[PDB]
Amino acid sequence: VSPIIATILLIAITVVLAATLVTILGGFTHGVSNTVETAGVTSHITSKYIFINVSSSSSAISASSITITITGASFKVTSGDTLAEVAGVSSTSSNATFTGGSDYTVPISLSSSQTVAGVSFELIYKGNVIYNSAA
Amino acid sequence: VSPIIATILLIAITVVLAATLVTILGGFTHGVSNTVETAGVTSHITSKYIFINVSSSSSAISASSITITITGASFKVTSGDTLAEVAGVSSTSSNATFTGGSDYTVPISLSSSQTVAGVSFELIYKGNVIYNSAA
Amino acid sequence: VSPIIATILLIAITVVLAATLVTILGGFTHGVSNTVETAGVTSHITSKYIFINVSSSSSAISASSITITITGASFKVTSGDTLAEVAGVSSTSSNATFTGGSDYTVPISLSSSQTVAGVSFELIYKGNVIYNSAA
Amino acid sequence: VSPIIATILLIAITVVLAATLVTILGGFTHGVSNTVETAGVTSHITSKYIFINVSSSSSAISASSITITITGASFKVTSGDTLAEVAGVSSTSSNATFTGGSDYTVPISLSSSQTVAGVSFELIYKGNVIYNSAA
Ligand SMILES: *[C@@H]1O[C@H](CO)[C@H](O)[C@H](O[C@@H]2O[C@H](CO)[C@@H](O[C@@H]3O[C@H](CS(=O)(=O)O)[C@H](O)[C@H](O[C@H]4O[C@H](CO[C@H]5O[C@H](CO)[C@@H](O)[C@H](O)[C@@H]5O)[C@@H](O)[C@H](O[C@H]5O[C@H](CO)[C@@H](O)[C@H](O)[C@@H]5O)[C@@H]4O)[C@H]3O[C@@H]3O[C@H]([C@H](O)CO)[C@H](O)[C@H](O)[C@H]3O)[C@H](O)[C@H]2O)[C@H]1O
Ligand SMILES: *[C@@H]1O[C@H](CO)[C@H](O)[C@H](O[C@@H]2O[C@H](CO)[C@@H](O[C@@H]3O[C@H](CS(=O)(=O)O)[C@H](O)[C@H](O[C@H]4O[C@H](CO[C@H]5O[C@H](CO)[C@@H](O)[C@H](O)[C@@H]5O)[C@@H](O)[C@H](O[C@H]5O[C@H](CO)[C@@H](O)[C@H](O)[C@@H]5O)[C@@H]4O)[C@H]3O[C@@H]3O[C@H]([C@H](O)CO)[C@H](O)[C@H](O)[C@H]3O)[C@H](O)[C@H]2O)[C@H]1O
Ligand SMILES: *[C@@H]1O[C@H](CO)[C@H](O)[C@H](O[C@@H]2O[C@H](CO)[C@@H](O[C@@H]3O[C@H](CS(=O)(=O)O)[C@H](O)[C@H](O[C@H]4O[C@H](CO[C@H]5O[C@H](CO)[C@@H](O)[C@H](O)[C@@H]5O)[C@@H](O)[C@H](O[C@H]5O[C@H](CO)[C@@H](O)[C@H](O)[C@@H]5O)[C@@H]4O)[C@H]3O[C@@H]3O[C@H]([C@H](O)CO)[C@H](O)[C@H](O)[C@H]3O)[C@H](O)[C@H]2O)[C@H]1O
Ligand SMILES: *[C@@H]1O[C@H](CO)[C@H](O)[C@H](O[C@@H]2O[C@H](CO)[C@@H](O[C@@H]3O[C@H](CS(=O)(=O)O)[C@H](O)[C@H](O[C@H]4O[C@H](CO[C@H]5O[C@H](CO)[C@@H](O)[C@H](O)[C@@H]5O)[C@@H](O)[C@H](O[C@H]5O[C@H](CO)[C@@H](O)[C@H](O)[C@@H]5O)[C@@H]4O)[C@H]3O[C@@H]3O[C@H]([C@H](O)CO)[C@H](O)[C@H](O)[C@H]3O)[C@H](O)[C@H]2O)[C@H]1O
Repeated sequence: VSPIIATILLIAITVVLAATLVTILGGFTHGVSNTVETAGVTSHITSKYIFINVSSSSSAISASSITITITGASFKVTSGDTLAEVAGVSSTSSNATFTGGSDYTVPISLSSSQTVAGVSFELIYKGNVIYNSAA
Repeated sequence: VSPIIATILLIAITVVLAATLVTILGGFTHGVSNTVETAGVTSHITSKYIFINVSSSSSAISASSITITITGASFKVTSGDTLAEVAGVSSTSSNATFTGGSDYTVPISLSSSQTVAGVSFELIYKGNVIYNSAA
Repeated sequence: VSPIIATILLIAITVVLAATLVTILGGFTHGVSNTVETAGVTSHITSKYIFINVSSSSSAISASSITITITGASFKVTSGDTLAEVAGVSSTSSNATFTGGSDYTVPISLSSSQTVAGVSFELIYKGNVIYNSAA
Repeated sequence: VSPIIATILLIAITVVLAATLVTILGGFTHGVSNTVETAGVTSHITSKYIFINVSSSSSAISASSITITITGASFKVTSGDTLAEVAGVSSTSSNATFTGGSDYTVPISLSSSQTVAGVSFELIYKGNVIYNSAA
């Protein structure tokens, strides 16, 4: 009798270990994707505007998917921080897509202590910095 | 009579062995998880401040989850040693999340014998070193 | 008596499981081989002929092992689709081996609607495309 | 009586099988180690001498741990075949360690039929070839 019953108990234990292992593996098999992007970007800064002109990019991406951050100044548009939003890009505009041939104008404001030589900005896509004016 | 009674005793013993084995296995089936993280980090050190600028990361993580340690100097903030805490990160601040585009300034103090060339620091997340200024 | 007999039955069952497992593994341990090839190839297309000139290759291979496919035109030789066959390569010919210094001429025919600008072709070896005129 | 006695016999058999298995495993769990080495080496050969100049190495190793073999010629030193030995390296010599900046001169002899164009040699460390003059 007993060697067969002991075998049935060990099969029952084996299934629970396998089910446990499957939940451990689930912590590895997610959140990996191709996030690399690369663009030819040029820029000019003034007391009122930042100009951004794109010459080429690795892929064509929406101007709403790009986040812009700034230091030494402030945006004149206050709703948020996507490139499409601060640049005033309408959905019909040519500049709705970030690719070679797209140009943007961002309006900015300086305090009494701030100066043009102190201003810099960065463009971020999928958590990677794709441009930095102070490089 | 006796061969059946001996069989009943062996079943009773078998259950206690199986119950014992289950408690042995419990020492293996815990504390395994995916703790790997990887970031593009750059840094500059001065007699008053450490600057830390992040360009990309493997995942988006809270600045309170990262621990910072220092040698050759001391922090001007004394409450603890999380990155959010020593850098003075408010909960509304852009720099509340550690990702590309996040920048931090940490204020520090040197003794009469300490010098800038002697200072170094490390960032630790889930018990792994993710950055070391002296690498 | 019975604990020994139960043990003999469990050995008999164990052998059949092991024999079963061996037949499962046989579905993995076949059909893996090094099929990569790479060649410097140049080509010119006309209303009557395709010219193919080889400058180098990763290995020396038989012209009968290479398959050619065409669109926008048709071959003047109708027996099949190996490179040796459609190019009229005799077994004594220098061009029997695909390597640097081997040249081939393939004769072709166009319909009333087909034109030279529409023609393209590919070379295939061991199920991989090694050249494509429209790349 | 008998089901308990049969159980005691099966425990005695189980221990001998486990002890047998332990001796099988001992044939796998030995003789695995990191034996890889890699060096920038340059060499020049003449009718009387081989010159060997080292520019870099993966690790710093003793010149007595390296074995040299030769064809088309013979060594003027006859005691053995370690690099330190045939090159006449004293224990105080700079060239006692194989690293960037170490240079060696090995004296050789040719027969009436042998010629400089026929000579070649190899350096061997832990059973791997680390340099071969005829590569
Ligand atoms: C992506 O693609 C899109 C689409 O192609 C854009 O090209 C985007 O780049 C943006 O382009 C816009 C348009 O040029 C830029 O916005 C302008 O900034 C200029 C200053 S500039 O020096 O001339 O170059 C102007 O301020 C312009 O606005 C005009 O409108 C102002 C407000 O007028 C509005 O309201 C009145 C009622 O009060 C209405 O009657 C009127 O119809 C209009 O709706 C005027 O004040 C302004 O006059 C003066 O402006 C400046 C001083 O600020 C001065 O320098 C000028 O010489 C001029 O004398 C001018 O007439 C801005 O355009 C937007 O206009 C809207 C308005 O709602 C109409 O849509 C807003 O009200 C803002 O005024 C402004 O956003 C933008 O900066 C670029 O990013 C590409 O990136
Ligand atoms: C993450 O994101 C967050 C949010 O964006 C941060 O950006 C963080 O980086 C931190 O930024 C802060 C803010 O800049 C840094 O803190 C400052 O260090 C500077 C020195 S610096 O050379 O100017 O760059 C200043 O010390 C600044 O403080 C100011 O406040 C001091 C104290 O004033 C306070 O108390 C008085 C009453 O005594 C109040 O009236 C006043 O309103 C204020 O509450 C001033 O002494 C100081 O003057 C002088 O300071 C230095 C000398 O130390 C000198 O170099 C300057 O030129 C100036 O003459 C200045 O006015 C610091 O900011 C914090 O201020 C708080 C205060 O409670 C207000 O919140 C503290 O009291 C500390 O003073 C200080 O923490 C910080 O180092 C960065 O980590 C990103 O990582
Ligand atoms: C790999 O290596 C091999 C070996 O080196 C090859 O080099 C291969 O490349 C191939 O080369 C051959 C040989 O050049 C190419 O085939 C020829 O195409 C030309 C046209 S071209 O403009 O001159 O360049 C010719 O058509 C040539 O054929 C000749 O033969 C024709 C038929 O004659 C045969 O039959 C008669 C009986 O009717 C016999 O008397 C005769 O001896 C022969 O057996 C002739 O019609 C032809 O005359 C005219 O041809 C063309 C018009 O089509 C015209 O442009 C010419 O100016 C000329 O006036 C010419 O005399 C082709 O060669 C092959 O010949 C065989 C024949 O059986 C002998 O072997 C076939 O009958 C075909 O005619 C033809 O396949 C080939 O295209 C290349 O792939 C390398 O890749
Ligand atoms: C690692 O690091 C070590 C330490 O730095 C070495 O540098 C090693 O490289 C070796 O260097 C040695 C030293 O240079 C090389 O050995 C020499 O080969 C030269 C030939 S060469 O063309 O000049 O370059 C010499 O043969 C030299 O020997 C001299 O000694 C000979 C023997 O003299 C000995 O015995 C007499 C008694 O008979 C004593 O009086 C004397 O003091 C000495 O002990 C001489 O014959 C020789 O004269 C002529 O030699 C050659 C012809 O063979 C000729 O070309 C010359 O122009 C010269 O006229 C010369 O004076 C070799 O050095 C070693 O000397 C020992 C001796 O015991 C002293 O230690 C041996 O007897 C051998 O003679 C010889 O091994 C070696 O080849 C390099 O590997 C780095 O790899």
